[PDB]
Amino acid sequence: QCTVQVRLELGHRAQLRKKPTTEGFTHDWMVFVRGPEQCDIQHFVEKVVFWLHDSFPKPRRVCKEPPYKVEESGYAGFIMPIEVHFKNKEEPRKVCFTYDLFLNLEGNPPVNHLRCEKLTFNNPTTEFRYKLLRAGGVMV
Ligand SMILES: CC(=O)NCCCC[C@H](N)C(=O)O
Repeated sequence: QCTVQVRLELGHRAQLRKKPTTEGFTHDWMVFVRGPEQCDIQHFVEKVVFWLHDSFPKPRRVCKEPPYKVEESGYAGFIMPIEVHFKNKEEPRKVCFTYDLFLNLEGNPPVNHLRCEKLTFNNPTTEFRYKLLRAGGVMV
């Protein structure tokens, strides 16, 4: 018996483009998944999948190594499914978040937002428990 907690940070940045794109997109934005300072989530994250709006081509964006991030231009915010796939052999294999990707509108300063997620793994296998603790996971 034991439980291991690890921390994830999902976030995004958005600002007006000085010059809109050829499509006339108003904003540059960037969405990421990272660990807190001095934590290496690569130890237990196999890959992160960023499910972009259907407008963007190849909207399935995969980061298999850090940095787990996507940079694009846009005209409006949307709901971005983000899938964090674990280096786990048993369940759960992944965790899904629906990320609120919103833009700074009507001359508000740039957007720079962070969403902190705590994952609780009950009775992980030996192999996966090492990866969690190597990433800076803590037993409770
Ligand atoms: C590039 C860009 O801005 N794409 C559109 C994103 C918003 C789509 C719409 N508001 C929706 O939520 O489906």
